[PDB]
Amino acid sequence: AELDSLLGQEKERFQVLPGRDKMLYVAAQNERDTLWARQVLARGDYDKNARVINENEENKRISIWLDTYYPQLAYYRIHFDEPRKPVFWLSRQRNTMSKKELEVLSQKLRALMPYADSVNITLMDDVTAAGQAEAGLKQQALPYSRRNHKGGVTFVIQGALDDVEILRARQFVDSYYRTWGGRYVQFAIELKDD
Amino acid sequence: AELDSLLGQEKERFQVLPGRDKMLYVAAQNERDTLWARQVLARGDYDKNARVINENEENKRISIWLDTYYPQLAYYRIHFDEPRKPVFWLSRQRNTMSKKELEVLSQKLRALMPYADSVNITLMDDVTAAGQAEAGLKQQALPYSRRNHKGGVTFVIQGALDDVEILRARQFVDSYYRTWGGRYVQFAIELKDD
Amino acid sequence: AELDSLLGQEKERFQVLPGRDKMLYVAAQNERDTLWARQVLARGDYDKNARVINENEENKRISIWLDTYYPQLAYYRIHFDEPRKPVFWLSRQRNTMSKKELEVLSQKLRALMPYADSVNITLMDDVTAAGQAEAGLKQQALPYSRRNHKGGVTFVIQGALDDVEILRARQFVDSYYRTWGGRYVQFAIELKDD
Amino acid sequence: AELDSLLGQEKERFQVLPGRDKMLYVAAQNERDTLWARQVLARGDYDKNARVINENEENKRISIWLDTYYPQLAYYRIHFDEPRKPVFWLSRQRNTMSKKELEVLSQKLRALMPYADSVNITLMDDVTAAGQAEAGLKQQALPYSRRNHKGGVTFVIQGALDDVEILRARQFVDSYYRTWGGRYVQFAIELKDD
Amino acid sequence: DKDLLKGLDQEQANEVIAVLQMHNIEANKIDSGKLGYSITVAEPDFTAAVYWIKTYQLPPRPRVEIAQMFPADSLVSSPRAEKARLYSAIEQRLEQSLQTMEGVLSARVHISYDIDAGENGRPPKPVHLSALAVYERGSPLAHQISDIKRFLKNSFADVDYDNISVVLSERSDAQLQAPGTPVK
Amino acid sequence: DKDLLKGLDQEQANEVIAVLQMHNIEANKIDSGKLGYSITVAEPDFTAAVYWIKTYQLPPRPRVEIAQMFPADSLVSSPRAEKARLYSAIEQRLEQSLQTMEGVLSARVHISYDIDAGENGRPPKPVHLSALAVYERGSPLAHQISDIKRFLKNSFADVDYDNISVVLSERSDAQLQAPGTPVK
Amino acid sequence: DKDLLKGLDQEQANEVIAVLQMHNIEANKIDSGKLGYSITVAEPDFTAAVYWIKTYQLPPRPRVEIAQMFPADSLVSSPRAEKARLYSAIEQRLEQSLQTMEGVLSARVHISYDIDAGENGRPPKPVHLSALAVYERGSPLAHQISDIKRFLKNSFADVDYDNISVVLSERSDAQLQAPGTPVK
Amino acid sequence: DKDLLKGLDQEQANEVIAVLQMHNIEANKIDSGKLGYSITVAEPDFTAAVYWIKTYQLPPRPRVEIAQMFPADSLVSSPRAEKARLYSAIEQRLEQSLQTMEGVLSARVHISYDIDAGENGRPPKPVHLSALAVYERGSPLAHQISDIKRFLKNSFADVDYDNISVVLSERSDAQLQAPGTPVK
Repeated sequence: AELDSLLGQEKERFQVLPGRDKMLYVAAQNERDTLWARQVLARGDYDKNARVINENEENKRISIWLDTYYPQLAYYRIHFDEPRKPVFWLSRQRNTMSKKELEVLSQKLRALMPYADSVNITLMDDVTAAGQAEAGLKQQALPYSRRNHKGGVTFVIQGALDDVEILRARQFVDSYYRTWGGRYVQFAIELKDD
Repeated sequence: AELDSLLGQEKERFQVLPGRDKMLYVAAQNERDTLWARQVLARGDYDKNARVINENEENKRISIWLDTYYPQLAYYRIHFDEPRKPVFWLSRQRNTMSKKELEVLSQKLRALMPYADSVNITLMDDVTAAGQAEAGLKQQALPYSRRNHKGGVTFVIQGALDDVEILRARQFVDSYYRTWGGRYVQFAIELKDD
Repeated sequence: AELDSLLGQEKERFQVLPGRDKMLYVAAQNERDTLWARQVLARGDYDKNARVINENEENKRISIWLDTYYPQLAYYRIHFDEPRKPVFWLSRQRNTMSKKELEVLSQKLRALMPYADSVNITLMDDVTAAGQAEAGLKQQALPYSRRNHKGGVTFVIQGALDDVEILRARQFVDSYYRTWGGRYVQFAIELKDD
Repeated sequence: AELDSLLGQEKERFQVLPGRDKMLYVAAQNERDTLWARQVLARGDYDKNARVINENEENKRISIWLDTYYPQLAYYRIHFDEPRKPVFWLSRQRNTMSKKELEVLSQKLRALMPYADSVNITLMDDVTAAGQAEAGLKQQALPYSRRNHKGGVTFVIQGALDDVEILRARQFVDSYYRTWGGRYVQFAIELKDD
Repeated sequence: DKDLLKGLDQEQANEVIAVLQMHNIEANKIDSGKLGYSITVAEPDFTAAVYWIKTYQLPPRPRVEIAQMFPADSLVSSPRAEKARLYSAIEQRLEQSLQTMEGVLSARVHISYDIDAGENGRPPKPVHLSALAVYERGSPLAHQISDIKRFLKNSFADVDYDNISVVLSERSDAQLQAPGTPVK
Repeated sequence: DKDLLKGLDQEQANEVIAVLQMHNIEANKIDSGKLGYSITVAEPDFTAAVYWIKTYQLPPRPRVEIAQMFPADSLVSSPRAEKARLYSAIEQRLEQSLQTMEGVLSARVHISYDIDAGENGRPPKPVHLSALAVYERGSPLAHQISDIKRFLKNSFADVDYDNISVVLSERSDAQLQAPGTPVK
Repeated sequence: DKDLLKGLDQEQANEVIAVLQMHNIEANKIDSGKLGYSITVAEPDFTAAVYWIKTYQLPPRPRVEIAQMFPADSLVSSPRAEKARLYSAIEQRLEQSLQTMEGVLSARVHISYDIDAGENGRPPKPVHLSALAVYERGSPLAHQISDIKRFLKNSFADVDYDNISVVLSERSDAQLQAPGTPVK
Repeated sequence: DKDLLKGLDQEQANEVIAVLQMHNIEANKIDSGKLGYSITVAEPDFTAAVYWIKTYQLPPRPRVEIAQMFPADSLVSSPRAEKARLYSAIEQRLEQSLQTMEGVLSARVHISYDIDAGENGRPPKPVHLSALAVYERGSPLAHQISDIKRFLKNSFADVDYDNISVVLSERSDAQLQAPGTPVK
């Protein structure tokens, strides 16, 4: 019962990974495919440890552990893209960890990810994160008020909104979140009467 | 009747632990799984001492004993994460216990946890706990009033609230609680007319 | 008919104790379990003296005897926790008993508890009892007025109350009572119109 | 079951491509044909890796990867036209990459496109992009207000609009988008009361 | 082998049994067809069983709703009756809604009534609401209460945060174990 | 092999079963034709099964809608009744609409009523709306709430952003695994 | 081989099946003639199937339209009823029109009602409109929304661009693949 | 060999088939006489077929026209009903006219209604018109729109060029090729 044949006809929707922990992993790109694969494991059978991977769920799982063991660590989001070598965005300006400490950190992350062979920790500039957030926001001709504070920035959008600008606002926000994540830049859409 | 086969199809939802007291423990990550396992023990059978573990229930059990034998001890929350070696957050600034006294304390905690091999007591800085509480709170653009007092801090949120900011407020509070616990930082959401 | 098999499937809900008076005791942690065990003794059978133990009922039984033979004794609450060696909280500041007198006192308490092997009498500081009562009370952002008087302190809570603060108030009070007892600190919640 | 015979009667609607990854690709020029081909793959059969190509979907797939590995890269749109050698429009004025760096970039793009033999990266002048946007817009006799900002330009169209000018406006915008893409020039049609 | 209750309907039978089991008493449910259900117990428990039937007012009465006393079968109607009927339905509908919220196991809703404001030439009074709720054990009740209150606030023409009261708690330790038989 | 429930309709039967499975209890659905459905459970689980029937108020009651108490079969009608009937339909229609939005699994809608404004010589009051919603797990609820609110705002004669309340969440971890049989 | 649903009409049967397939569950549609349709599933999936029936409120209810509560069969009529009937028809007719626009797969339309303006000696209120729409995936929604809004603006006596709300999106990834059978 | 739809009328049957073919699905139309038409599909396509039936709200509903709710069979009539009946006919007649213009394949027309101007002692409101149109592909839509607008302007008592809205487009690439059978 080869797992590849157990999964749907369009086998290219899933990336099967062979974890060093003897668990065969199923990387899915969407929660509909996540559920699909989970139903396969519960419905059919495969005599071997197995577990479905979901980019957001894994990002969260890691962030939980990470907060406990490395509290106050300033970071953005893990980009899984190529399962084998996920990229860890780390705040360049807020973290003062030494190279050796960063080595250790990546090793702990490798422990958290049975499939990943290595972790590419890289430092990102907080300014460029904020710059992109605001630039795109004003490109869309949206009204807003920026809130700089220690440790982050919030973009407040208030007042009555036109259905067109509402659509535009959400599209922008979702994309920003998908890329950078919501740990530094926080958006605040508030539909109110004037 | 191996317990692993007695528990659900997705065996990875539970972590079976072998306590030194001859009791086989079932660590569950959610009250739905807690109940699942309890029903297994009552429905089926297994000729051996057994007991289902729940992170919050154990945190509470310990805190009860701990208050009786170590009254006035200033602490936060036990992070079970890796069953074998749970982490005990202790107030760095409020406690003045000696290293030897802390050794004894960890030994008593080991007695309270039949499965745990050792206890990692570590000291946390009260300031950073409070700092994170307020920082995230204001990042969410929430209105509040801080109440510093000897032994703790309370964040009061009053007035009429927009459904959007209500949602945001709760999400933040739940996460803070999950991490640090509610022994130092207390939140007070009060939905009132203006 | 071994008592352990006579009691419920989850035998870990009860602690069977072998009293020196030839009575087999059943320690229960909750009145539902207290009743459970009592029904077992009345429904089934066991050819031997037996008696169900309840932490609060025993605390009360002792306090009755204690008031008659040691009137004016200033004390808080007996912590049964580990049946064998219950802890007796005694007012450090109000009692002036000699070490020898305290020895005798513990011996009388041992007589009152057929199962207990010894009694750990310890002296508590009245100030810390009061301090905790007020500290937690104000941490919860509750309105109150303290009433210090010779022999005790009362915390008066009047006025109209928000359903949220009502819940918080009770939770706090119940916990304080459970730990210290209501012999020194008295709470007085009075829901009234303004 | 030659794929050419599996696809519709008018075989000239599709361009079958032989990827170096052993996947036979089906290039479609329209989402109706995209779906057609996908239904063929799911309905019928072909013993070989296969995947339907869609110009917009591929443009998006690439842009995702590209943003992660080359963040802040200023570019416009990939013109697939002749599958074998797609053209990559790159901002001439905003990018300062060296020739060698551009070589590497094209190589990464080749990796992203299994069928493409090479990638023709070329630099476009931001001024001419903006010039065409405005020129056509005013040629159509449409009212607007230009918004130059760092990194882009937005064309705001407000007020009540005549059904005729509404039609004209959309036709223009769709064509501009199709050619240059919406990464530099953003249009903002807002039908409002005066 | 003693007869405890007879002629019970399905709901009543299951409710009584639940209580007896909770207090460590085994009970038999006997289906007598058109004659309803009967509950019997072991003679050793019978005394205790009787005690608990008394204690908990068993078997349960049918649930009382206001509309049950102002039926549409009447040949005539009155403003008083019609307004009452409407409010009855509204309370029921609000209960149906609260029980779908995350973590809610059970909930009850009350709304104040107005039987003679307009009748006396007077303007209507402010609406008062109250509700009870039971949550899944371990749930953060102290915060959840604000959703209920906000929801109800805009669920009716004219209420406010001082005239809406919510009292709530959470379920007890589930009785997942059988009582067991008598020793003999 | 114990009888738990009898005479259930199709909806009720499936709902009760869902709950039992969620709590690790296998259940049989028996089709007795005109007599309805019956639910039976293994004796080892029976005690727990009863407990949960109590806990979740099972079997479920039929859904309450306002129009059910002001039927068109009446020989006569009144302004009061007719206006109520209309509002009932409107709430239903709004629920039908919200459940078609992307990511919405379930939604409920309430609208305030007006039973005697004009009756008392008074002008009508502002309309209040409230709604509940369940989303597909992982969905960005904090932003989606604004679509609901905007949609409802222009879906009725006179409402505003302060008199529309939306409370929402997302589904739980799907129960995709069978409970399993008892050990024996 | 488990029975899930029985007595379904044609629409309901096909809708439920669509959902089950979407979640990787095979389902059989059985034609029992006058008794309707029945849906059965493989025992391995049955648990999950039940879960989803609950989750999606299945089987679907019939669509609610305002005119259904003010039928022409009545011996008498009232201005209130007649005006309501008209508006109901108008909403339906507008939905029929929007669904013929290029790229639109589905659309729903709501119009505000007026039940007692003239009744109270008052002038009529401005008309509010709202609509939902689903487009073919890949379509330029941000511009298409202006056609809908313009069309509706002159489709009724007195509306404006601030009292017309449009919320829309596009279809998901089409389920073009069969779920597959269980392994055994 | 799966049953998809049954009991279809002629129009519905042909419409559903058109959609399935457009999405590369072969379909059989079976004439069962008095029982209507049935649509069946190949098992390989069945999953996709179901998906599309859902997506496009199939089978189609009957077209809604205002006069259908104010029939001449009524024993009595009212000014309100009669005026509505007239307008309904007028919209239909205008649609019949636009569809005869050169290059027009399909067109729909709406006219605003007046239900209570005179009723309230008020003068009538200006008439609003809106229309949809589909043209032969390649046609110069940007100019053709002016004929429609001019025609409609003098087709009614009191309209103007600001209260007439026309939204239009052209047909898609004709599906002139058969879907084809499954490979087996």
